[PDB]
Amino acid sequence: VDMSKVKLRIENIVASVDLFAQLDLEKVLDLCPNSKYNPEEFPGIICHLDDPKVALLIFSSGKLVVTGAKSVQDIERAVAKLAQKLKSIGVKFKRAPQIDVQNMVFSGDIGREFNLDVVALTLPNCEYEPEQFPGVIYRVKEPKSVILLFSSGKIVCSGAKSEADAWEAVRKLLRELDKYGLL
Amino acid sequence: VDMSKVKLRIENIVASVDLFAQLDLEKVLDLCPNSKYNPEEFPGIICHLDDPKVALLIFSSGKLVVTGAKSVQDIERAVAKLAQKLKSIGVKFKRAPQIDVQNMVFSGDIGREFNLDVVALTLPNCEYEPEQFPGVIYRVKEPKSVILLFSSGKIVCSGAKSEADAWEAVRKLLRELDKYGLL
Repeated sequence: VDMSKVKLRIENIVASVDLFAQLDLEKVLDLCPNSKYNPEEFPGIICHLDDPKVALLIFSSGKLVVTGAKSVQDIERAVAKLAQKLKSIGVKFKRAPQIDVQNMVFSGDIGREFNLDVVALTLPNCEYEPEQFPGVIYRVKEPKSVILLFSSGKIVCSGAKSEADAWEAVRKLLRELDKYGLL
Repeated sequence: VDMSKVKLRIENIVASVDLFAQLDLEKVLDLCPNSKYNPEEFPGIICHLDDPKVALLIFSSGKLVVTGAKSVQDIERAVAKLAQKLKSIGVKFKRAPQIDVQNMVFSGDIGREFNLDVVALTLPNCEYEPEQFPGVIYRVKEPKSVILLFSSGKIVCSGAKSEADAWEAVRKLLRELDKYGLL
């Protein structure tokens, strides 16, 4: 495999956060501009931070989800800025926030165009039903991740909680494509 | 609303073709510049034409699948190219080849980054399972198409069989995003 043209760029990081502090979403709403709380729509509230541009799915449990983050820094700055705002309304947290990367999505380009039908016909563990979903879905077992391969050669890797794992996932795909004379 | 920043480019056109003449794939194989033929796994010959660079999945029924085409011209030429090759091996064709565009995949960009978690919580009907598949799936009923939206704003429209329908699909996606204040 010629990794030289393979690019992978973090597109998004979603982190599961635990503030360890039950929250009164009705109050939390105050901290979130234009945020609305409709429990019959979504049990939490979508808190939009402008800096970093992130949206937090804040739950009453104090557990939240940092979404729309481009970096681990966004997540950190977000959880912090949030907890700041929370104390600014009287929240005292039982513990330190348990921040965990839930998922990372990397968009990429493996370097070359592919005939998805051929890849799908050739490649053993891949899914391909273009009408229903564009691209060839390649699910990696280790690490658990999924690569969406497009005929353009652009790929989108998700499921991985680290860039290294994403890269390995991409490496495994290329390896598999290679193994099946698809590169 | 604003289609000025929406870029859509054909990525693939797949056509179903019925040469209406039974093909002896054993003989057909020599017609292919390159072919993958493993009858045991896949019944059709994976016929790689250099020009157009397209792969025809040639079945003995005379039905083909033109894959990896980026234009209707490619499709047309590949089918005529195969047809002529088949003629050169005594394949006579009673009927006119029936070529039907089965799918077009357009890659694109709607010119706005998105928070798919929010989009997904917000859009009335889209699919979003990032650990299972990257991007948000937005299915259009009319025209029946599927747009996969990425946080980058990059989209991949599939299912349409017309570029106009793809654009209209993308338009519907946008009109929807707009309706939900996601634009």
